[PDB]
Amino acid sequence: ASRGVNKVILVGNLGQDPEVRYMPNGGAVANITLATSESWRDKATGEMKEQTEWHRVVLFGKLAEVASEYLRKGSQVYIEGQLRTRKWTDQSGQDRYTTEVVVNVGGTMQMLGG
Amino acid sequence: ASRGVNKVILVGNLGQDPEVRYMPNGGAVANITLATSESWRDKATGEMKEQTEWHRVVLFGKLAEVASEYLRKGSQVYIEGQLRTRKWTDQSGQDRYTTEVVVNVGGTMQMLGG
Amino acid sequence: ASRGVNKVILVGNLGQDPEVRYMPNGGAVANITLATSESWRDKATGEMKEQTEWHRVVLFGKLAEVASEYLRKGSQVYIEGQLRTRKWTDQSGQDRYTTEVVVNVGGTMQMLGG
Amino acid sequence: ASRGVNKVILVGNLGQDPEVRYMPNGGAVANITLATSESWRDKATGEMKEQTEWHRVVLFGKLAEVASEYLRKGSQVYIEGQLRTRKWTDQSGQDRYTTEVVVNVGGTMQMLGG
Repeated sequence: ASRGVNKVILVGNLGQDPEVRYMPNGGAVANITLATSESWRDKATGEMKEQTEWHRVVLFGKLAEVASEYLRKGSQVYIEGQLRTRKWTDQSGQDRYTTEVVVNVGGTMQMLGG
Repeated sequence: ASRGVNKVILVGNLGQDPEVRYMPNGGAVANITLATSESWRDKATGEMKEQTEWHRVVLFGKLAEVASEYLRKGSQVYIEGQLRTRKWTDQSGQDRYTTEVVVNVGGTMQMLGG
Repeated sequence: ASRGVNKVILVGNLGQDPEVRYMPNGGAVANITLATSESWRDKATGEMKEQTEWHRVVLFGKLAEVASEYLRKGSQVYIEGQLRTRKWTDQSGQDRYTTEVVVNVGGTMQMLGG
Repeated sequence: ASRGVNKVILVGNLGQDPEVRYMPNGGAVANITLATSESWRDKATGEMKEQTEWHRVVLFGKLAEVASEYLRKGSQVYIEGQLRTRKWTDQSGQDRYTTEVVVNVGGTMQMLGG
């Protein structure tokens, strides 16, 4: 009615080991970078094309901890979270924006290995 | 699986009328802005709290045409798209990145309500 | 690989007034029925075909209480839940299965009008 | 908006081999069964409880042909479809309903892991 719905679903692999950070000012946070791709074989070129998107995902608390422990580069994972654009001034005085996929509360992540 | 899943689902209100453009031998394109919110009936100083996110949605083809003809500020809509981050040069000629929800052949847009 | 993912996302209208019930536990349950539709076009159906699915949705606790008080025949509503097939024996005393969209602690229900 | 949204996202493992069947009139249709589970060590005792849901997933055309060749018992897949409840009278004159996850034109299936 005014709240609305803000839902991201991803399945993809980590392009790097997770970077995890503890804080007795909150507890864990983990940043992960996920790739999702799209493959082609275009008529012009003759040979294969491809286009990969990198997604910045931030996990918190128990999930961040889980991430530090199990998730490594190349790992396949499922994520339900939400979009968050945050503002920051960089060192040369410029206002900048980073939109991230944040998994909290009623988001999820799951590992599609074994 | 290299490929993966890249899906965004939004339900929210347009913050402005749709901003519509044709193109080279143009197909239609339309940039819209969707608000989604999260209350927080907190302590604070006496009352609740609020954070809204604005999402940058881009529509192509018939949907772009449709949005221009029948969508206005405050319309409630459901959107299914995918995340895309594009790079672009700014007024000073440094890099700037924008992540947006692109609604494509695969996506959907529906007007909600009563 | 166990657990997996079990997610239903619905937007539609109540076919009926919500039926609310309290279980001996103490806590509410609401059974609602939600209509979604898809429209057609065809050839020796120069007419338009419409198929509507009725989904059986069950809500527990506070979300059931909310439903009773606020939701009505016609209300449009957004639901995240999971699929449950329950088994039940009928008057002749034989086995029958019903698959329902259960909205739990994992899921959500949101009123899309006011 | 009558119409609305009817979406199922599943990630799970095939409980058995794909049952595929061709039509000399409308190509392949494949039936697969997918498990999703939920574990909790709870409560009275301290012992491990499981509950698994089985989903009847129907694939059409090219996804069905793909399923035939590559999908086996235990394969892990991601599915995006819609719910369908169909009616049928069984042989002892009684009305029955089966609810199924249908993967159409707007859905997808992706094979996961490795």
